[PDB]
Amino acid sequence: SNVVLIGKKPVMNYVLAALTLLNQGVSEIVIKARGRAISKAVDTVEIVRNRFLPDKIEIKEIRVGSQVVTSQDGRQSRVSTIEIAIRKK
Amino acid sequence: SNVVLIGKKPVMNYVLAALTLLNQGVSEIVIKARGRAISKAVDTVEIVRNRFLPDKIEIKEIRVGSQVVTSQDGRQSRVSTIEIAIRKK
Repeated sequence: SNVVLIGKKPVMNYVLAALTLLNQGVSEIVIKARGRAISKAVDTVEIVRNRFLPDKIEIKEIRVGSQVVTSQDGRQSRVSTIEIAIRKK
Repeated sequence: SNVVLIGKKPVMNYVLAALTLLNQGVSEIVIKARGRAISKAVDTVEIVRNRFLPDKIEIKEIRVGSQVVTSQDGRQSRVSTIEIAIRKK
């Protein structure tokens, strides 16, 4: 996989899921999120690179975008998305 | 000024400020946010380019980081940071 999808749980869950992949071979992982979760996704990246693997992880690419969404009543809208690819320095 | 700082006000506020600079002449503007605002920052950029300024705006750069916050009781904590640079293509 190599992808950590940010959801509703507390940050820790995701930084751990992230560290697990890294500290398990995979040298590049991607943190993905949408809507308000975008902040946690960034938090996750920072916590990982700063509090657990200082100077051992770099950000390869960040990508933001928009995803179309359809509600129960059929109306459309968009939610922002983010994709942060990080790897072992 | 060229910088649009995301605060607690509704998105449209910042989108308007951003579109102003762009329509007002400025070639490249920078949207900044910290913590929970990060989402809104990405939202502001997406709403500004897609929708409003069709195929004319490009994301030149996205920077992510952390900043310390001593605040009260000097316990100190860290907050996530995001910076998005966009310009007319």
